[PDB]
Amino acid sequence: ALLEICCYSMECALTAQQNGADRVELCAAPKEGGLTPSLGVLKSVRQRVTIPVHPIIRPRGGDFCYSDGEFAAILEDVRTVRELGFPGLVTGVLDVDGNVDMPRMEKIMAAAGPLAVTFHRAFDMCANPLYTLNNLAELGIARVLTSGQKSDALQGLSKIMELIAHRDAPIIMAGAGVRAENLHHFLDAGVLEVHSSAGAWQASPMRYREYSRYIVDGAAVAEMKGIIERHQAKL
Amino acid sequence: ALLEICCYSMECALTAQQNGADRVELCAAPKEGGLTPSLGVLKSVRQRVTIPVHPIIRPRGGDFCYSDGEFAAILEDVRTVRELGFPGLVTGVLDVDGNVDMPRMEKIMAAAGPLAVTFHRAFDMCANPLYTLNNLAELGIARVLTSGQKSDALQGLSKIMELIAHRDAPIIMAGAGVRAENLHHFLDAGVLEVHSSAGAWQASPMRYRNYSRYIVDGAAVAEMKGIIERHQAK
Repeated sequence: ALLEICCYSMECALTAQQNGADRVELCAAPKEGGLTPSLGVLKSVRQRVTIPVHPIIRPRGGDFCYSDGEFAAILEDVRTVRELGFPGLVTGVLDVDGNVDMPRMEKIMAAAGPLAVTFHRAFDMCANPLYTLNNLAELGIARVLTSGQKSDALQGLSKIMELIAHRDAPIIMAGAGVRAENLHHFLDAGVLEVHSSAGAWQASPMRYREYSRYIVDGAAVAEMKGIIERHQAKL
Repeated sequence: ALLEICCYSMECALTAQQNGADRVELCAAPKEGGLTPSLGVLKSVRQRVTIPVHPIIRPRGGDFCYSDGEFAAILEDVRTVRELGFPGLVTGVLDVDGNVDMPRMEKIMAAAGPLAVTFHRAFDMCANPLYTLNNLAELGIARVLTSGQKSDALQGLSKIMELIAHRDAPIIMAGAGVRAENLHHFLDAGVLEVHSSAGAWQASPMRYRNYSRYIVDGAAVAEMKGIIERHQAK
C-alpha cells in the first residue's frame, strides 16, 4: 500500500519524505482541517520536496458548498498548482443536498489538466456513496480520500471495503485516524493507499508569556512505512 | 478615524467596501486567527476590490517564532503581495523573549519595499510596548494593531491613549472587540484608526447530513462608519 502523509509545512513535508512517505498532501491551517497553502509555501515545497506532493485546494473550513467568489479562487488555485508543476491536487465540491456538484467539478478537472486529482473527505459528507463513486469515475478522479463515511476510517472499514469492491471507481484511500496501531486492519482489507497525519505536538519556544505547533512525527512515518513494507513482504 | 474591517473572503471584502469600510485586512482561516490567503483569493480581490486591501502574511496560528522554513515562505508571500499590487500587508515576527525579531523583520521590510506594513497583535505579546513602538518605527512599520495588551481594546484603552502620546512611532490602530456599541469610546480617546471583524458564523446551507462560515456584517460596518462620520460632523 502507498503511504500518504498530510503535512502542514514544507519542513514537515521534507520530514515525511526522509522517513519513507510515498506521497504528501500539502495543507495549511490544521485547526480548519486543511486549507490551501499560500503561494510562498507552494513554491517552497516545489523547490524542497521531490516525492509527489498534492496540495489541497480549499479556501475555508466548514462545508464544501462554495460561493461563486470562493469558486473563482479555487479555479485560479487549480491552474496555479498545475502551473507550478505539482503532480496532483486535492479538492471537492458538493451541492446543498450532499451530491457532488458535477458542473463545478468538471470545471476543476478541466483546469487541472493532466494532474492526478484526489476527491477528499467531502466524500464522507456526501449522500449515495456508490452513485458518487460512479460520478467521480466519470469526472476522471484518480483517488478518493475517505473514512467510510464514519468518524474514523477504522469504524468505516466495512464501508471502505464496499467501495473498493464497487466496479468502475477511482482508487480508495483510507483516511481519518489512521496510525501505526491500526494500519494492519487496512492492509489486510486490501486498501491500496492510506492517509495519515503522523501528528505530534511541538511545544512553543516562547519564554515570555501562542500555543503548541502541530507537526509531523518522523518516527511515526518511518514506523508506518515499516509496517507496510513487512506486510508487503509477507503477502 | 479610519475604519479597517477584517474580512475572510473576497465577497466579504466587497461587502465591507460597499458599506463604507476605508480599508480591509484580508485573511483566511478564521479559526486560526487569520492566515495568508491563497493566490486565487488574492488575485480575486485585486480584480474586484478597489479600496485599500492589506493581506495578512501568517503561515500558521499560535506563536510568532517562525521556523526558517516558514520564514522562507513568509518572504515569498511578501514578494507576491507586493508583485500583485496590494498597497500594504499585515505581519509580525517575535523572538522567544517577547521582543520584535529585528533581523528577520528587516528582511520582511526589504521584501515589502514601498508597501505599508502593519505589525499585528504580535504587539500585544511583547514585553515592553514603548520599546516595541520604537523598534517598529526603526523598521519603518506604518501602523500597529493593538488591544492595549489587554483581552480587548476597550480594557486596554487607557494604555492605548498613553501609547498615542509617543512621538515618531507607527500609527496606533485599536483592535480586538471593537464594535458599533463601543466605537465612540475609541473615537473620544483620539484613536486614529480602528480595526473590527464585524461579523458572525453563519450556518451551513447543507440540507443533508451523514457555524460553518464566518461572514462580515455589512450593516455593522455601515453603522460604525455612520458613528465615525457623525462624530466628526457635529
